[PDB]
Amino acid sequence: YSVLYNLAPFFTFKCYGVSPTKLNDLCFTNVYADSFVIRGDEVRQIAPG
Amino acid sequence: NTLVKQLSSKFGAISSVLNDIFSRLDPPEAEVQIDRLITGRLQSLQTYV
Repeated sequence: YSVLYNLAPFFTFKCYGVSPTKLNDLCFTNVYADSFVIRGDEVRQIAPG
Repeated sequence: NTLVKQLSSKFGAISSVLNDIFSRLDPPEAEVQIDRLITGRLQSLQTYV
């Protein structure tokens, strides 16, 4: 996760249940990625509940 | 036996293991989680006494 600041940072980057601040030393069973495109106003809609 | 078994209660925290909490999250939430855990365990100890 260290090599991610090659793309314009300033990116809404919110982690639920974990802190991304230099905490990449956690082993996960299987990691899933879902990517798509939304509008700026509906960014806040992407959150649990 | 009840005192021993009370150690496996989350008490509203993410997990019942202090090391996982410290190695998974950033301090500002870690203090409140471990504070909840410590308060629960202290209450159990006082009841046993």
